[PDB]
Amino acid sequence: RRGSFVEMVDNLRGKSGQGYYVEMTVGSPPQTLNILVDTGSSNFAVGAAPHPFLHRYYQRQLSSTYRDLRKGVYVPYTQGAWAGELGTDLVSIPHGPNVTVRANIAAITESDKFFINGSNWEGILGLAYAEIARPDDSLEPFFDSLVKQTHVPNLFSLQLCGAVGGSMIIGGIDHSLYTGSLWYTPIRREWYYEVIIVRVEINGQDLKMDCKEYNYDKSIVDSGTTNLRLPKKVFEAAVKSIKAASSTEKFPDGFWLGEQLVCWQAGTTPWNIFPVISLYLMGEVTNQSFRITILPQQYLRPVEDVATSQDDCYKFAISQSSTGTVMGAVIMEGFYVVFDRARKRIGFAVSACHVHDEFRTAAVEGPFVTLDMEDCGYN
Ligand SMILES: C[C@@H](NC(=O)c1cc(C(=O)OC[C@@](N)(CO)Cc2ccccc2)cc(N(C)S(C)(=O)=O)c1)c1ccc(F)cc1
Repeated sequence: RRGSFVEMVDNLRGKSGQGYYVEMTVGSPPQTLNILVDTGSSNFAVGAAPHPFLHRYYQRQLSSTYRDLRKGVYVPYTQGAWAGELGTDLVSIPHGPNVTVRANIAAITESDKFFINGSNWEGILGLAYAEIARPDDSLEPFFDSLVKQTHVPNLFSLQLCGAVGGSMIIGGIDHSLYTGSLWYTPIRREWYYEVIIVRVEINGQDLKMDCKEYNYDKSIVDSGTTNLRLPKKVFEAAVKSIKAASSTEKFPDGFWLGEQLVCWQAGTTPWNIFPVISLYLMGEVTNQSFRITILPQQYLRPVEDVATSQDDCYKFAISQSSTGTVMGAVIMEGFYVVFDRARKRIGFAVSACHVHDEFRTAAVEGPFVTLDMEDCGYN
């Protein structure tokens, strides 16, 4: 009910749908930058040269504590890619833990389709494990450095408030950020924050697919990915069920593919015609699962208005993927997500800031009985 972590509350911002970032100050004297909170990768990288989309950048020559690692780094993602030089410097998070650590920093000097115009962030904070760090797992991720050099508990939690702001509690959990109970799912393996989905429902209706399909390849949590990305087959079955569940109004095919937008007169969006979506996650006890349920307010994202007009345009934010399921902002904006690294688990609870209406709310409920959940994972 109280909050010893109060100063970290509301420490995140976003330029409405383009990424949640936190201020991080690197080097000496201080150089503060807006850094994208990303749980889908493991490199701490900051723009280090002028870019059209960058208002400011890291200037290594002005930092007396900067140390060159004399090694380059290249990082390509599903979307965008960048190249930089590796080094280390002192790093603190003003509205984060009260510590300063010497961390690895990749100075971004060149990039393609990575930075986002108007997003207001100039770097990325990869919060995932060393296994997926580039060039290799010997480049210690920022959080690993934090835990090794300080006594900050090995845990962080995220509250991404959609519509843009939120909180990144480092080293603990803050009760004012969620309601109800926290339900935990095992981190299957320490590389990406991999989890296991055992069941999927649309408006309470089971999609009825072997659970292996839901995590075909893998299922991860990535705060730096906009949508709820699903394996091809799952996406197709999900779209058909959602269409059938919202038949009171027809939409062009391109809407479901994210290629077309639909706009309603300001404040008229018929949220009620769209179904809620539930993902069941492996629990912490044998044959026990729990489910998280999002509303259309989460998977139907607002598109930067033409100029504050009377037209609310939306994009269907559930898309397909060829690299497994990716639970992005669409999922996270409905909940307070606890990345309990110490106990190799991720917790979910209803967010105190998720967008909902007077009829429905996002939810986290359990427990449920689910057999053979172990088989759901891809080997
Ligand atoms: C910041 C931005 N991310 C993207 O716009 C993005 C990134 C990646 C992606 O591949 O990201 C990989 C990465 N997250 C791994 O860590 C790195 C990354 C971060 C920022 C920009 C590009 C790539 C995939 C996709 N998709 C293909 S999508 C349309 O969502 O299906 C979108 C974003 C995140 C949270 C929000 F609330 C709104 C906007």
